Amino acid sequence: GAQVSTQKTGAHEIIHYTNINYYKDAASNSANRQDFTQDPGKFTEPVKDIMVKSLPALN
Amino acid sequence: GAQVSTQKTGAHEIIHYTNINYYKDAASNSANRQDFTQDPGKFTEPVKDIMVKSLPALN
Amino acid sequence: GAQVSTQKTGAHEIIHYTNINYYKDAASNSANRQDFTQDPGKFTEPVKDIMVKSLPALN
Amino acid sequence: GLPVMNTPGSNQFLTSDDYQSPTAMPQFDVTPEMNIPGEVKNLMEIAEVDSVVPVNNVNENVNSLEAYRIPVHSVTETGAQVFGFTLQPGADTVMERTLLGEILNYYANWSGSIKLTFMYCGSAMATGKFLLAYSPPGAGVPKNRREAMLGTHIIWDIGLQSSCVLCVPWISQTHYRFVSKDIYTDAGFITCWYQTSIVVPAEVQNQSVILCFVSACNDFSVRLLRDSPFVRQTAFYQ
Amino acid sequence: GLPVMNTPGSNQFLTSDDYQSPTAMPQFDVTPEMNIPGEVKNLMEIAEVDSVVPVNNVNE
Amino acid sequence: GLPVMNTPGSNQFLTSDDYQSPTAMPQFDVTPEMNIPGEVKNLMEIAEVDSVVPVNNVNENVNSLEAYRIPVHSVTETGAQVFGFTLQPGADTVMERTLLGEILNYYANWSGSIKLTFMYCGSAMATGKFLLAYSPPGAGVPKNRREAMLGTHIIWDIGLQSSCVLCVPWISQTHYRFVSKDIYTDAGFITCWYQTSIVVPAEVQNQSVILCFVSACNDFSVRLLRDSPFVRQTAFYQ
Amino acid sequence: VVRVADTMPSGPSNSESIPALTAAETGHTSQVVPSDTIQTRHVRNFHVRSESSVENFLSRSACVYIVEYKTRDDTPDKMYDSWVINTRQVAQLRRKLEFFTYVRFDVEVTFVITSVQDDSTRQNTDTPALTHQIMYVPPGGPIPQAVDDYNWQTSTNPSVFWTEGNAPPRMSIPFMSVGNAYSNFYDGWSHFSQTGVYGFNTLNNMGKLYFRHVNDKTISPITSKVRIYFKPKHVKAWVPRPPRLCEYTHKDNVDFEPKGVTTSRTQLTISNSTHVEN
Amino acid sequence: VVRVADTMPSGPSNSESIPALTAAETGHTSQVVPSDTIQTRHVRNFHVRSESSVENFLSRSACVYIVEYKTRDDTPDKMYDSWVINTRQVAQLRRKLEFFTYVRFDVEVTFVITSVQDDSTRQNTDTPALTHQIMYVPPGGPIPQAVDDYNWQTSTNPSVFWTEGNAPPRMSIPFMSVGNAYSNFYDGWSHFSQTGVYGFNTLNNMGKLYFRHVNDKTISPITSKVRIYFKPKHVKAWVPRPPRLCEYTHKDNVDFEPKGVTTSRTQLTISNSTHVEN
Amino acid sequence: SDRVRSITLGNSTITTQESANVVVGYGVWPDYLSDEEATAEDQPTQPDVATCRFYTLDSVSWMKESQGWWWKFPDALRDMGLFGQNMQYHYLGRSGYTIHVQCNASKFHQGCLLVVCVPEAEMGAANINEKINREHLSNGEVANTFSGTKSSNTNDVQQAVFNAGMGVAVGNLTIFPHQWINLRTNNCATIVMPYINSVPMDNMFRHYNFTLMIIPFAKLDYAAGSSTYIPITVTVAPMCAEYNGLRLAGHQ
Amino acid sequence: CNRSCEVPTRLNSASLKQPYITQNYFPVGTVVEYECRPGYRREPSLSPKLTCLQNLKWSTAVEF
Ligand SMILES: CCCCCCCCCCCCC/C=C/[C@H](O)[C@H](N)CO
Ligand SMILES: CCCCCCCCCCCCC/C=C/[C@H](O)[C@H](N)CO
Repeated sequence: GAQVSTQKTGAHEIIHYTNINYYKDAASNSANRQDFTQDPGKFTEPVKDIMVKSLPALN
Repeated sequence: GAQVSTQKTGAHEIIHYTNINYYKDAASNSANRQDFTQDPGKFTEPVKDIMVKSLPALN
Repeated sequence: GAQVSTQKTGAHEIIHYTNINYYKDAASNSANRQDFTQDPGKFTEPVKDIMVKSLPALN
Repeated sequence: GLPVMNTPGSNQFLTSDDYQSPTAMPQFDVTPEMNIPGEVKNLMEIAEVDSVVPVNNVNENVNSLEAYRIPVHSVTETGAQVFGFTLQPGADTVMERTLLGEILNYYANWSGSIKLTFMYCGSAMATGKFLLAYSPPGAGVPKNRREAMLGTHIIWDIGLQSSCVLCVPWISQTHYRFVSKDIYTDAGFITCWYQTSIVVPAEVQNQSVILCFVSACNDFSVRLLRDSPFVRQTAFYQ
Repeated sequence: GLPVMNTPGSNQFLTSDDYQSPTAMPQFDVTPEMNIPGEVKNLMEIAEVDSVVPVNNVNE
Repeated sequence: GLPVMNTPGSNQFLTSDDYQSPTAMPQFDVTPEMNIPGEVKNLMEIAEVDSVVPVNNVNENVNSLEAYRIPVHSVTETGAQVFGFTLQPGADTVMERTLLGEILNYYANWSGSIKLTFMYCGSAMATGKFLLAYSPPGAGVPKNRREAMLGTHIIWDIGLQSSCVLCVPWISQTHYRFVSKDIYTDAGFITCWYQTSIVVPAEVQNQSVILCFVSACNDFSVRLLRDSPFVRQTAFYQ
Repeated sequence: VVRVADTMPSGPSNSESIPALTAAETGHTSQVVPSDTIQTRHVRNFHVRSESSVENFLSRSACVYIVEYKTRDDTPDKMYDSWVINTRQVAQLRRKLEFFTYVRFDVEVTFVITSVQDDSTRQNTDTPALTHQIMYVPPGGPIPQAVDDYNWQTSTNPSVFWTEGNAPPRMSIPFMSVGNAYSNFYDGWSHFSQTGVYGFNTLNNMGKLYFRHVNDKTISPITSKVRIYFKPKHVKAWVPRPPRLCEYTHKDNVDFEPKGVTTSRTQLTISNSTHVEN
Repeated sequence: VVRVADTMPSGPSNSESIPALTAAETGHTSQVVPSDTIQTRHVRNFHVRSESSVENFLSRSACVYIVEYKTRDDTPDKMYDSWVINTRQVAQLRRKLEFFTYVRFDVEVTFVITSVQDDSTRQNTDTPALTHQIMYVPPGGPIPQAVDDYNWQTSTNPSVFWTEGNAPPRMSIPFMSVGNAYSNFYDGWSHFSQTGVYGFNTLNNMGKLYFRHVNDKTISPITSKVRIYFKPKHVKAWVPRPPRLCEYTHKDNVDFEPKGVTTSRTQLTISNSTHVEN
Repeated sequence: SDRVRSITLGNSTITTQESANVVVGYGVWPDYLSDEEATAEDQPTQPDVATCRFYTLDSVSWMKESQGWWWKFPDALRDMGLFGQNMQYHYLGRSGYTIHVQCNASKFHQGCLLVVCVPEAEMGAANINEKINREHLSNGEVANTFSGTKSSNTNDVQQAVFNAGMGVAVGNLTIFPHQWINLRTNNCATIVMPYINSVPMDNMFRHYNFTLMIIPFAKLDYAAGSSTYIPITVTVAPMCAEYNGLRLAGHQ
Repeated sequence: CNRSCEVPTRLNSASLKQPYITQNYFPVGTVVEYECRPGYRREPSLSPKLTCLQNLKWSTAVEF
């Protein structure tokens, strides 16, 4: 019951690693250091009546 | 997620080894001591108007 | 990339073992203690005009 | 009995590990997760938010709200100036303790463009134009308005839209600069110039105030986790 | 972290072993093998050859 | 609990290992790789490049550019000679500190053919022929021109192509020779002979200079990594 | 792999499109791409916002505390130690966690135990290997009062034994909280009448650790110190928050000395340097 | 497997094809196969240019340095040590790396730690196992100033603990550079006005290591020495370069005493030996 | 015949009739920086043929006992027309180079020259633990001169020919792109260097890219009555130059 | 009582000359000179001198 992922590697010049979970509890697992998603739309642009950025957005 | 290669062996008289990557970073992997390619055409023969080696290559 | 052989066992009364090579060099492997072939025809009978062993082989 | 060879680095404790450990409270029932609004997944979602820059930090205004107030008034001669600082968001004293600069002091490399926003907080009858300029390094600081208009500038006309954006692009030879000071990764200068003047009618206050913001663009990145040079502890807090 | 129990006979050195070891000269280029005549694979190929018996070993 | 037996050679540190280790800076973002021209993948791409041989190393010309200048002039009697050395690219004093010899001193075995190139740097009115000869070992050094023409020689006529190539083949009984000196892997001798003379017109300088090059062929190989006998350190450099 | 956004090429412009003129009065950060004000080129950018994520920012083996106790003392109270668990006596991990208002994570816990032979006349001994016990007491349980107490018999409480010379002790701990997340900041009181204790001290309630030598009383004093290293992992965080300016004073409140905004300057403009000469 | 090239058979020749006559004036190395000047035979050659590759040449556990520090000194400065990281204080690995002008690699780092009991009157002790800390400080971070400094609490800085008797410490380190490759040689200045510092010292900027005993002050002095072993791996190299002739003098420049080209001889020709007799 | 070559750049043209083979680079031809290896964000200045053209440096005189000359080439082209002007207004710049070295004599002359382009030729100081002045490393378009014996001028480069300033064997400098001007048969000293660095663009003043060296291994030698004055002329062109980060005028 | 170096490096083919072989107290910047032992002969490509450095250790001396 192993799972194979990709290793963090450089760009401009897909290596895989293997993983087995040994313990019965999920707090035991190694940390998830490979989630790179983001969504900065709730802190920046946190308004109503969404602006266009080319219009004056006033008057 | 293992990979099987050939071992360095003698000539005139294809043994395999197995490899598993354990860590999440590619700097952790064992060194690549089995790349035997070369191209000495940028240091030797580093000229324009490529010569023939049987002609005098002058006049 | 494992290989399964037979164990050395007694006669008149086919057990298998498993083997994995871990290192990249062939000098690292365990010794080949299971080759039982022979050919004593170059030390004994090392002659020309091969004899019959029932003829006198002379005159 | 399995043949095992221990390799170097056994029985050490490295701080940045990613191993597995046994649980001291096995089969523990963790409480259900709730949708709390405002989740942060990346610290770069925070650094792209505007925060006011304490530009007027001249030797006493630090201990007041006057650090954030940039003076502007009517000048008897144009060709002038307003302010200027050095583009070092975490080394320069101006934008050191800012939101971007304090995220940026836990790191050691940075890359990407930087925004600057200038809200003119004066009267609605007042008007005037400014020269917001960035100068890439290699020469000195410009000393005229005509030396600063050779750089990356924008002329800002004050009107019904009371704020403008100076976008400082990424003009470098390396992919990264240091968040601390070295001479190899100098980054340039930011100056603002009285271009014309402040023109007000009668019975309107001449002396008004500019507020400066700073944030990061959508190509900003930080690289080397270090400890911040601003935390200091002598004994345990009890 | 894998759960491992060491069994008796660990960290000993037995003379007739068949284990694996690391190479001190890695990726070494061994010279090509040559066909030398007269190969011995078994010591019983030697014992089947006639050799003269010192029968008259009487005291001098 | 898995049954494991530790084998001998555990908890040692061998210098030439190929194991895996944990990273102290996990998930580190390495900068993008750039196409820099002139990549070396094998050190034998370097050894096949010509480099000048300090042949005239006679007891004072070492501390000058005269080590590389081989004298040649007009001789009052033919049947003569020009120079000679011993074919030991890393043991012989002549081609010791050369490019091929310094790549070759980090090793302990070598194999393959060796090139020698002779650029005649004299006048364009001068002319003459030489005897470039290699002598495999077993006899002594040849003492005549007629003993040296029994070897592997080429007669070089100086003309509009001002350089020639003496190719020293691989005549051995073993596949490898030692880059240091033992008597079991002796390799032969390289001599050059005034064959005829140097013939010049009037008001042209008689005494000219040969330059000698050395490189390796496309079947050259080195085998045993050792440390070079030329590095020497007494204390740390600070 | 989620790369950063790229730079697109642009040219001259003369139109009624004004991206620079914005309104910062509407709580709104402008999103000016650098290709909107200057003429740019095509940059294919290969950078990753990898090591700035909240996991990669918080999942380092930080600390919490140092603990001292002896193996031969005349007073029976310095022969063992204890620690009420918070994360607020060391300022680095406290400031890093107080970037956010709510957090939720599992903890990986490591101990680093070092023993020093104290000073006495009979200092030349032959001491066997010291063995340590670290017992965790959940909130409300019974507390030890000596080293030979029978409350150390750890029948239900989780305890860890360690022998001198091995790898350090490490164990993982799940999300041990009664709310949906941990609270870095609590703006309220303990009693419903708005009296009592104010702040985050109402919500700590983690229990405490107890430390002793498993061995009997030695013939010479040895002091042992164990350092509790906290390391968070599997992290989520909510409603971010400005970094703290002032220095911490205590572990149970947010009280501070008023510090100025930043470092000072001598004048409001920049110029070239006026030091020594050409 | 890429074997070396083979030798082809040939015969007599009398033609206008002249492979020996070349022009070395055109920057060009001639490629004369040995089957072009002499008559050869068919040699099927089975040799491999394996152990001359740049990986097989550089990936050996070389070194960089020796470090000394004590556990009981009256001066508080010799109780710990430090080292600014370069690769240029030992000449063997420096010369080997300076075969090339640019390099790019990962580093595998091993420490070899040995402790010697110093000389004192009270030399008969019973000392438990020493424990060491090796902390790495990235370029710009805060530096310790004592052994009991609170800057050693390694909350963000990577540090390694080691106990006497185990396997040596070893950890891998990625390509930690701000340019596209490392620089063995830099022909320039630090300041734009062509003043300042000259050479490769502008581009080192690696941070530094700090070394101490984790234990408290012992009753007798013990000096520990740790040897930093650098070992490169995953290697690429660009624009090769001649081997250095002269001896190194310092670690921050390329300054040298002028050495002659090679070893001398007594005459320009060879002959048979003139020693003793038949 | 292949002894003849024309080289055309901008509004400048070099014709040679005793070329041997035009030597050109590491195999790589110079080209503009791609936008997949680029770092700076604003639009580059590919100026015109106004920089991509030949400039002639000063002439050095080759005597019987001359030892060798050297230049530093991003710095040697610092007053050479609009090229140098772009150096003074931009922070980052980048170019390959076509170096063509000329020298001529008669057929009664003899002597041989080595013309090497050495990347990152970091020179060593004459007295060991002491600073070097910039005027001793690069003197603009004016050559610095090696010596035969060791030198001990203060704040100066160690200038012996048999160590080439750097501390190596001078017969090992044929590992770099080079030619020989044998006066018997040559004049064809091209080296078309590409851009070689460890960063995609670099500063022209703070960094020296490479070093041209002209070292006579077989010295100049002639009979009495021939022309005793033999000059050596070095002509250099930038190729595919581009500039980035425009600001005020720079460091003279 | 200034800072001093140790005894210079004992080479197995060279001995010190005779102002230097007896006297102790080598300050910094001190050059000492070796002579060929009997029976040896000089290698001309090496200079038989040793300077003591700032860290009170001599320069590298191998085989003169
Ligand atoms: C026998 C070994 C058991 C070790 C027990 C030690 C730790 C157990 C307590 C759980 C740790 C909780 C981590 C900190 C909680 C929150 O982050 C703080 N309240 C900050 O808001
Ligand atoms: C806590 C253990 C961390 C150990 C840290 C030690 C090494 C970290 C620094 C990186 C080593 C870089 C290797 C040398 C760099 C280049 O090759 C040199 N500049 C030569 O050009």
